[PDB]
Amino acid sequence: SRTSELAVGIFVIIFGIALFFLAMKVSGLVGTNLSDGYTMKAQFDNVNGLKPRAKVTMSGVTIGRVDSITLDPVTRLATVTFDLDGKLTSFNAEQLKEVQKNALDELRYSSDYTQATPAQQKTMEQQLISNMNSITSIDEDAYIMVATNGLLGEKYLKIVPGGGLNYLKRGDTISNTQGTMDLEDLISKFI
Amino acid sequence: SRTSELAVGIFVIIFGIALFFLAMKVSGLVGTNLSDGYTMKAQFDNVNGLKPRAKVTMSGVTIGRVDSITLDPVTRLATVTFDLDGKLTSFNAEQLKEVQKNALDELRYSSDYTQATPAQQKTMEQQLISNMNSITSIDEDAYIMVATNGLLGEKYLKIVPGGGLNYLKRGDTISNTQGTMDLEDLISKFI
Amino acid sequence: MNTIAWLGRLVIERIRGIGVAALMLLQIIFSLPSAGGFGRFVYQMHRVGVMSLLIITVSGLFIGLVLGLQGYSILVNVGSESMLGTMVSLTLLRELAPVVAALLFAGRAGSALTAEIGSMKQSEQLASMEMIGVDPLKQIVSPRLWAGIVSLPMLTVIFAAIGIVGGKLVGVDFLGVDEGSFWSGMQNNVQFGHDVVNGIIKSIVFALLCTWIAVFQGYACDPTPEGIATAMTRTVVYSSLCVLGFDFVLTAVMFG
Amino acid sequence: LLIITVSGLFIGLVLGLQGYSILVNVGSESMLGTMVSLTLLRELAPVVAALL
Repeated sequence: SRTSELAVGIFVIIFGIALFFLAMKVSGLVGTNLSDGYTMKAQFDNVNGLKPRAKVTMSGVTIGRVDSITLDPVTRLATVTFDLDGKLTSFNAEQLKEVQKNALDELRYSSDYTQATPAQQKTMEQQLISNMNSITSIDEDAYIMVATNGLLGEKYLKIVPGGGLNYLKRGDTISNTQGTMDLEDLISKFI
Repeated sequence: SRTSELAVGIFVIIFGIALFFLAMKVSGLVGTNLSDGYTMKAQFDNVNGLKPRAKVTMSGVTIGRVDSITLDPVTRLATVTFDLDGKLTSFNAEQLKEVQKNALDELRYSSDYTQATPAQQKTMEQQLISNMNSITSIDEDAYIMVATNGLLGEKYLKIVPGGGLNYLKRGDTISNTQGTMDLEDLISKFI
Repeated sequence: MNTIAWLGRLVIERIRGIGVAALMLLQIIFSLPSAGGFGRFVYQMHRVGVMSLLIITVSGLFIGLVLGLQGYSILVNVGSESMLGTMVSLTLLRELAPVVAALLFAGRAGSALTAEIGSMKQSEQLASMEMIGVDPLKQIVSPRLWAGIVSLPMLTVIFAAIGIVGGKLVGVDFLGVDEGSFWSGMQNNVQFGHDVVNGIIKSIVFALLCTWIAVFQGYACDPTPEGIATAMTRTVVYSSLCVLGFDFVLTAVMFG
Repeated sequence: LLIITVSGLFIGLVLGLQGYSILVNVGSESMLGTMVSLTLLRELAPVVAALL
């Protein structure tokens, strides 16, 4: 029986570790509790006060977290590396129906009509090989930047959705960036 | 004997006081009650920390909450649903003539009726059927915005009124907006 | 290598000791109650609950006088003490009143149950009760366990209500802050279902551990007049470690 | 020595987790290291370590 007691005791503590590593994940405090995440990165010139686990916002809505900040010695440009949730920035199988009649509607416009070929089957062929696979909501004339969240809150990456032509692939690097504006420069201009 | 039946009955009384004191003298339960509310909605270009169950003001008075702030990823703009009230914000049983006697006053004015399509009873009968139900105090030229009180407090929504000849009916999208400003906005606009 | 051998023998007996106390809990709560079981639960609510009412109400006042006096000395430098009524009622409702009122319940009414069931074991009242046929778990132990799970969440509310009222006394009426901005700072920042209900669920998990330990130590004693008193310090130590241990786990879930 | 060192850790994990949840709304958490070491040094460590 004593063995029984023992067992029914090793099963409590093992269950007591199964709870501590459940409540540490759902707290956000360890691991990544955001679904199907895909990773993009950018190149700044100056990113002050930006640790990992920062906010990435599209219009003020938290979509992602930052993971690593490295610095290239030769070119002197910093490097951010963030992960974005994909449940609400991607066009999934339903949401293709909203973009296929919109992203290919800019392709068959009056600008592209008498420009390449008025016999071309490429203008519809470019979209569905890019609409179905590796799509984002982010346009190819958007720039990203660092903002402040209350002139007192910690820094957070901010996307500025500007215009729209085309998307990125899952894993692409945003070209256009905008650096911060630190404290000791604002007091130069203000005076 | 009867003491142990009584000195527990006192213990439930002193618990009964100190539970009622917490709910309706400390916690906000008695102050939050949507008096026969409904729901309208809007679309924003920046919601930088508009936390749910915030407050909505018309002139500096609480007439609404916040329920959901999600993206609209076909335009990448926000989407907020706020539940106002049906006694502070609409015209009640006696008050229904006060908006038909104002529709006849400034809207059905003869110098105003002789500025549009020619009729005698087209708009004159519409103001008796459209204006009777599904109508709030908000004139439709009143654009909602995000604001904050002080320089440390949370974000709250402000409806600035003015003008207006038709009223927003029910579940309608408030026309214009403006986003919230912080350090990434202001010093890039102070120049 | 005897000290390492004695140390490994110590924590193996303490592991087995958990497994006996787990099987003792499944025998109490998985049983429909015997006839007369409510008449003893009302009496055991008198011993555990009502006798503990004096220490909690007095000590709850003394923390409120400290929280109002320390929160004013910090919030006067930043000059914003319309948040005094918030941080007093936010320190108590989610953090101190679940925790401190379980550190005083383990002492006063926690260890008293281990003396009560413990002295019944050395003087053979438990062994005599069984030969009549009455099962001592259902008769003696089970009205004491259910009077512990009920009487502590009724006592953290009296701890939290007296602590805020005491903090209102030294903040508003002695140091001189505004009374209206004291109360109106509370209803903005302190919700009910996120703060007052989550301060009650935190004390039900605490009331289970300070009672299931304090009953098991007095049931599995060794019958000896100086073996009882060594199991009354085993139940104050083990309760204060499981209160502070399940504090961090419940705080990370509720406020993470 | 064993009860105090273990239970002293569990309060520190709570004070760091509660002080961050409040000081992130006002956005000033360079005072996190102050309020943790000010709650312990003058108030909690004299009191809780006498209750244990």
